Amino acid sequence: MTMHTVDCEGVDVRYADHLDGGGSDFGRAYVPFVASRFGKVPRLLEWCCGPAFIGFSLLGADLCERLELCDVNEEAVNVARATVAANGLGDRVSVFHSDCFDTVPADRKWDLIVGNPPHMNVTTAPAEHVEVFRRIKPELVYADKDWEIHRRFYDQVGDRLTPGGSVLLQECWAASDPEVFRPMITAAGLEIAGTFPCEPPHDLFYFLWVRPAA
Ligand SMILES: Nc1ncnc2c1ncn2[C@@H]1O[C@H](CSCC[C@H](N)C(=O)O)[C@@H](O)[C@H]1O
Repeated sequence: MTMHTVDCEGVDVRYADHLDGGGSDFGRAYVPFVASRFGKVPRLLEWCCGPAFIGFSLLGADLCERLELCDVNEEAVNVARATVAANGLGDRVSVFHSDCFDTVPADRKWDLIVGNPPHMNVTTAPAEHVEVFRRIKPELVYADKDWEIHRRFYDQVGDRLTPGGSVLLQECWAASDPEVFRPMITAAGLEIAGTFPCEPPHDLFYFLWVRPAA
């Protein structure tokens, strides 16, 4: 109910706790990594954006010319727009309410697609895991039962990438590893170009660099 702000690379990002997925903490890993391995990209998209701590920080550090944001939760889309307006970022940001890419403008393609998705397949996750989040966080924040959100995403993302565009997801060692996603990446016509464990103090997390296969 109450709106807070947290500075994400100069952007005052508006959020509510129950929409917070950790992007203002371990999502901070994104700026140094993207700045070393990609430099500034013209068109960046943050999937599963929520309040877009990650996106706004990439924008705020001048790692993208345009930043676009999309999430399935309409409350997330609206809090994200609020942040656009309160930071005067209207000319450089677009927010889309969509389940993965189902209702994202059909023309839209990106050079880099980042994202802090629901991290855990609650079907197979350890009991101790699921219970820690069932009592703390809305199910939309953490739960990808049978990895189905991931599967729709990877199946759709091929046609959403500009020539030479890549995907760079931030995942959780506790709930997955690269091999878990390899079959759905290969099926979709993509490949794992790299796995980069995040450095301390976010080494619970790793980046997955995916891109269309040869
Ligand atoms: N099918 C789907 N399509 C788009 N977004 C989805 C989705 N399923 C879940 N999400 C969103 O994905 C986010 C994962 S939690 C991550 C929140 C935010 N990016 C942060 O770093 O804090 C949630 O906001 C959830 O609403």
